[PDB]
Amino acid sequence: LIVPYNLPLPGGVVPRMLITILGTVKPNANRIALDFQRGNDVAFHFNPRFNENNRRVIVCNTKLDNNWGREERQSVFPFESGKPFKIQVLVEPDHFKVAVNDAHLLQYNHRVKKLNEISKLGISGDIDLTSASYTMI
Ligand SMILES: OC[C@H]1O[C@@H](S[C@@H]2O[C@H](CO)[C@H](O)[C@H](n3cc(-c4cccc(F)c4)nn3)[C@H]2O)[C@H](O)[C@@H](n2cc(-c3cccc(F)c3)nn2)[C@H]1O
Ligand SMILES: [Cl-]
Repeated sequence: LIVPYNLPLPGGVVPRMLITILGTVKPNANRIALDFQRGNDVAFHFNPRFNENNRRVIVCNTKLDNNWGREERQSVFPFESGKPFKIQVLVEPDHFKVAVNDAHLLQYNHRVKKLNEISKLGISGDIDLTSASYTMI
C-alpha cells in the first residue's frame, strides 16, 4: 500500500461506519496526516506532529475554501517513531470518534454536515501502511 494512499468511500461517510488504518510509524518521523475529503475541501484533518516547538501534538482541523478553520489540539499522543499503530475512526451522527491503539483518543464534531458527500480518505506523511479498510458496526 503506497503512501500517499487514497481509500475511496462509496456512498460517503455514514453513522456506524468504522474505518481501520493499520500501519507503522517511520523512524525519525515528523508528521502523519489523515484527510477526510469533500472535493478540494478537507472535512476532517487528523494530524500527529512529532516535533512542534520540541513537543508532540495532534492537530485536528477542517479546510473550507482553501482556508483552515479553528484548530482542535490534543496533547495526548499515542504514536512513536519506529512502532506499529492501529487507528480506528468511527462515524457517529454528531462527531468523529478517533481511537488509537484500542483506546479512545479524541472526538471531532462534524463541521461539514453533508456526510454523504465526504467520499475519500487520504493517508499521507511519515508512515509505512499495512492495512486500510472500512465496515459497518
Ligand atoms: O491547521 C492545520 C494545518 O496547519 C498547517 S501549520 C499552521 O500554520 C498556521 C500558519 O499561519 C499557524 O501557525 C498554525 N498554528 C500553530 C499554533 C500553535 C503552535 C504551537 C502550540 C500551540 F498551542 C498553537 N496555532 N496555530 C499552524 O498549525 C499545516 O501546514 C497544514 N498542512 C499539513 C500538511 C501535511 C502535508 C503532508 C503530510 C502531512 F502529514 C501534513 N498539509 N497541510 C495543516 O496541518
Ligand atoms: Cl504538519
